[PDB]
Amino acid sequence: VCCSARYNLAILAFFGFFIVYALRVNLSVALVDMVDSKACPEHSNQTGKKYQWDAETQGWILGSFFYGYIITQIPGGYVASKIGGKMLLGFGILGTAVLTLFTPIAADLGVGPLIVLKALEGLGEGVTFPAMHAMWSSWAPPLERSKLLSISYAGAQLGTVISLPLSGIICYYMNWTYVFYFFGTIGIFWFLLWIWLVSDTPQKHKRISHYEKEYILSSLRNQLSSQKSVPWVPILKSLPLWAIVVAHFSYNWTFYTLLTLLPTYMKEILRFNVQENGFLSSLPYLGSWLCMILSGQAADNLRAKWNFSTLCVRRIFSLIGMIGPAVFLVAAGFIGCDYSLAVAFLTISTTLGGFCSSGFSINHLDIAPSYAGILLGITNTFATIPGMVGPVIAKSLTPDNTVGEWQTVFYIAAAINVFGAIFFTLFAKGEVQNWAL
Repeated sequence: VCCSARYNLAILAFFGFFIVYALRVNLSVALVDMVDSKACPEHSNQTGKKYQWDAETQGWILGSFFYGYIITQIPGGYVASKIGGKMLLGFGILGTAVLTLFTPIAADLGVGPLIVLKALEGLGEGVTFPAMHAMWSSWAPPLERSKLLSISYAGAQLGTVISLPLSGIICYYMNWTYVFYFFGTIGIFWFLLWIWLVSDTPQKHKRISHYEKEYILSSLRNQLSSQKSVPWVPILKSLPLWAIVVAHFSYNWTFYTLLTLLPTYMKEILRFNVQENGFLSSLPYLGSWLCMILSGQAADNLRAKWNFSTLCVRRIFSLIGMIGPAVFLVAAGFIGCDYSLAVAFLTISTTLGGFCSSGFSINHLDIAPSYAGILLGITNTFATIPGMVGPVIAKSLTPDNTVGEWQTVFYIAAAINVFGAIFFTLFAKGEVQNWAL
């Protein structure tokens, strides 16, 4: 029932991730109005002051977020597994939402303060995904993980879906600064709700029913660890974890391509101006969100009714969500000058990538539930490298900017995706490892 305690936590986490991603992606679409301004046959007021920022300054402003996001992944996961994930997640999203309120001031102070503000946002926000895994490690029954971790993380996709047009509408009807204030006060209200309505374990919940707490505890009974000391050497030497690391790296490289280079491909080759309606940039994330939810529910229905193994379901959904994007990404390079088919292939790739919300993205809990925060921190410290090294690759592989070099970039993305999917399918596991007991 949606009124349950675990599902209420899942809904509140959905909204938390929604708000944090809406805060993250609102700068790229509000930066256009705060700065001071041949393959296809060229298909194709405001208040406040404008800053003179070239492309390099905007790139360093936008990309400096991940340089803090990559630092507090493993420390955040460790602290979350030690003390609990509620306060870590709440205060991370609160730091993101309260630093946003100061962005109109940090901008006017200079590029230095803006880069520092984005790095502080990254530092505070890097701890939210490991904290959410370390929270579900005590809340999600083993046969309910694909549902809850899909409803929880589906906030990011709807977060972008809502942030891209709504922030533009706010910046059109009003000043550009009113984006940050609006999303910041919304994040503050969500933090006020999160502190009140959630607890980091079912035992520490003050409203949970007795039968539900007993159900959750007896389901997670035979999977929790009794070491109380993190086995770093078995974790690092475990091949089923490096399988998730390789898969997650490959998937984040492929989606960095699909969601940063492909809209740039349609601008520099198809001349499409990807939005062209405002909502065409949100449709891919919308399909991705819907597919995330539906694939989580389908994976859990499989594991519960049809008696599929956990490993078999992880393999199936990872193979789908990592070969679909690659296959539809290779074909997107052959599209010539058809902008509509390019947007269709982008949407089909981003939609089929929602299946991975029940693939490797949950396998951190299936192989080591009591240490899922540290495992997700480890797999996210590697997976945020494609988001920051990728730009160098795209800028060094397209000096002439022809269709051939873009096809080469798409081939590299697809090869990395296929290698990641095959490596995961080969070396992944779905049962709690012996070092996690």
